[PDB]
Amino acid sequence: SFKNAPLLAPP
Amino acid sequence: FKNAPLLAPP
Amino acid sequence: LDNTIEFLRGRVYLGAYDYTPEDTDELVFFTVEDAIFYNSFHLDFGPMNIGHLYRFAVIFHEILNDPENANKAVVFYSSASTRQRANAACMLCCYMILVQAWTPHQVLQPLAQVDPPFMPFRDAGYSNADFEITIQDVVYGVWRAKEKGLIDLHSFNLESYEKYEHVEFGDFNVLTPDFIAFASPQEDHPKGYLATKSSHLNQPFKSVLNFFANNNVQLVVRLNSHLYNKKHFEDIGIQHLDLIFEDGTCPDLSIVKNFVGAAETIIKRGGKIAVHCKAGLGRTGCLIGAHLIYTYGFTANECIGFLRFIRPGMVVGPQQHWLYLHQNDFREWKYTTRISLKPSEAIGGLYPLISLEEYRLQKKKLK
Amino acid sequence: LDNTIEFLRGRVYLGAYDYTPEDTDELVFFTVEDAIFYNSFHLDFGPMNIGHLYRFAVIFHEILNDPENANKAVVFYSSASTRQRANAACMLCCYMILVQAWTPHQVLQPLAQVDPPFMPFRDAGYSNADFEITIQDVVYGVWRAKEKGLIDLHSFNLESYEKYEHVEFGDFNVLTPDFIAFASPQEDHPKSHLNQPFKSVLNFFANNNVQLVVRLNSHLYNKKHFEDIGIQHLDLIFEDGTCPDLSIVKNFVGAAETIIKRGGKIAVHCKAGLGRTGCLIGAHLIYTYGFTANECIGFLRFIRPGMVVGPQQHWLYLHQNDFREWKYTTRISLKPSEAIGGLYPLISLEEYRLQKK
Ligand SMILES: [Zn+2]
Ligand SMILES: [Zn+2]
Repeated sequence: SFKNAPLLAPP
Repeated sequence: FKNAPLLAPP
Repeated sequence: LDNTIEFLRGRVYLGAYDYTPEDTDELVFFTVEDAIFYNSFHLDFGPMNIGHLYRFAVIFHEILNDPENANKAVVFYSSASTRQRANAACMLCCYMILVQAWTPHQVLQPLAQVDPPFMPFRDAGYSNADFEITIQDVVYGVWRAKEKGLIDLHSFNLESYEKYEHVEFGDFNVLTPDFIAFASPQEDHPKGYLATKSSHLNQPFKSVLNFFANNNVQLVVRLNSHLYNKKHFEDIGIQHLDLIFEDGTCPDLSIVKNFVGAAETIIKRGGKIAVHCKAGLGRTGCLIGAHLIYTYGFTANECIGFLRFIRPGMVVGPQQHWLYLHQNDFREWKYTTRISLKPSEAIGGLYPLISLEEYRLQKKKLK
Repeated sequence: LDNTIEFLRGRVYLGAYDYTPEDTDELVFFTVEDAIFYNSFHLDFGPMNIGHLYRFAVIFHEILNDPENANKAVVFYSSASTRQRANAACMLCCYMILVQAWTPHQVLQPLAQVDPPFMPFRDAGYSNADFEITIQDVVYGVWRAKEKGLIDLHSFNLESYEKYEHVEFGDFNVLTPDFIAFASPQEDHPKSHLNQPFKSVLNFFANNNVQLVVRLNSHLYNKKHFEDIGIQHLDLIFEDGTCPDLSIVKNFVGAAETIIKRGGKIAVHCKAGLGRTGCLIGAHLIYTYGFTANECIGFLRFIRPGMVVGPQQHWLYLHQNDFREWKYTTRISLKPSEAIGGLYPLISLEEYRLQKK
């Protein structure tokens, strides 16, 4: 799972 | 605290 | 917006509203508070578990990936309840830890010093609360478990997770690659000998036995009074051990050392240990939690947070302060004990923890 | 009854009110918010320190002992802010721990799940907060420190405590029987010139069996003034706001063990005596007494507000197992080390094995 994950990198 | 009141746990 | 915490500037926000906000040209709002529910035992209210988190991540990703939201910030929100705000914040943090590889200090900065504060998490038992864990505890515990290879959201099976939690399928959770926690099976076992091949076991008991047979469970530890005959586990080659202590109490450290040694003996053979008390929460959490601290160096609060993230409600009442007060002991034992070279009848011929001096002596022939 | 927490039925209550409650024939109310104040470095707001707690106890006992209140419950209260409420509740818990010998679970039960919750405590630094300690952490830390003999209200000297906290008298606190934390002295050393805070520090150290001074920050004075009074001076410098390499911590712990074995005190300073100093003293307290990181931070701040700053909190949190278990994985060296001025460093079990064969 979670190849659908958008990139949300820490700031 | 010399005259410290007794406040024992319940 | 104002009642809102920034996680990623212009991209991810966490809000709390007692109304339904309307999407704007720049903002898309969503909540799961009305679809993904914490199933409280008593007055516990969270944190949301790994299955809920998986469901949240699916919903979050669908919104993130909808082209209509391509130039919108996403505002995940709850109602204004300090309990519901804590669940939402904790779940978003656990998402960032487990899906986006953030570290604890990164997910905790947006939450620190929020006014009004989040409600700390309490236990599932019936006494007045006297011990709390925070989002900080849960986040560090989930992150540490991920770093140790105990959680992997990318191979997580939501269908199996949600199925086996149900009473009718055995009320159990695989907690780690080594441990299962479950509620006691129950049966009316016929008292005499019978030559019949027919089964008298109910569906949850058969469900437990089939899963255990297929998932390399090699030891069942029973911590409560007898509600079933152990022969049903022994029939399929699974060792069964009683380490019983009274409901709602904390185990003597002699019980804990026997358990840790028994579990280590099985782990070293490559097997799983399945532990139950009546509910599979309090007494079971004492012993598995002690082993997790012994093995991986969790703090007590982290350990409780991690256990409850997988199986809500574990470690009840005074068992929380007990785990907190003995966590140094459990870590100590890595240095001050060894697995016994002589079996103990107290744990069915498995090897208990013994002192270094005892160990040194066991390698010689006493004269 | 409303917005009010029962500590002892018909006896002790903790309230939070935005109005001034009126005494009745059954109830007497008091707040100390106008008398006992926390001095914030930045956005830290608490917890209240041991001197505050001592003065709260004096006030509390005076009200309890007033004949007019003989048959009344006492309601200690704050305003409704979650920060003021956290300070009041934590101080009342610390009172019960230190004066009335309650245990942590006994003082925490009245506070659990209160709505709205108490504001968790943050550090004294300038970066955005990213680490919090709770009343539960502070209570457990103060209780453990009392159980280990590190806090003793019977011998506590309030006047000495409040005096030496002041910048003009050297900005220091005796933290435990072994340790003092202080801000760096400053001087212009000529190329009788010492200022009042430096002389005050030197006098106190000479009178209170300080045998080692450890400097963690860039030089702001000439160390000869400590050697002039027979005190060993050691630099273990690391940069402001950073966390010390474990090699520094092992050297520090061994130096401190060496002095403590001689019965002496170690005085540690960085620039402010808060962050870097808290890293090293905190590591030693965890090694010695088995505090959790959060308890250690709570105890340190109960004596000296503001200790352990920013990322140092997460550092202490992540290394607490290391420090505790050095009792098993390290030994004090048999050989003195020039890096700590002839004192004995912590070394690994294996090197100690070589030395001992
Ligand atoms: Zn049967
Ligand atoms: Zn000079």
